[PDB]
Amino acid sequence: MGNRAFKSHHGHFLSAEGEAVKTHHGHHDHHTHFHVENHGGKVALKTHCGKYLSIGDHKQVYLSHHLHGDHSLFHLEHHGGKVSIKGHHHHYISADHHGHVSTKEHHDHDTTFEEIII
Repeated sequence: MGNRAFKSHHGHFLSAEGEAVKTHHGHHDHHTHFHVENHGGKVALKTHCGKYLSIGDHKQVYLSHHLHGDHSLFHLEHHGGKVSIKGHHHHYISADHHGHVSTKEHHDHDTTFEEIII
């Protein structure tokens, strides 16, 4: 159930910017948001009817199209007071503070965000 951004510590949340994706805090102008809607037995991310989260490997990230499966759409779920996002190869999607965004197999805080709305 979501319509905004994923926070990886009070330092910033995954969000949008012009024709690119980044992470930041609310301050200058409206922070362009993300829309999370359902797909099959999991959930997908979209915000322009033409872009879906996507990820390459090792530590590279990008955006693809609508799709049924996993990797492009995702399986994301709450976690006590936080949340976690997950694609194929049983990886979760990561944010290592200022280390930037990537993916990890583990599960704790390094790749678990909180959920901020509108």
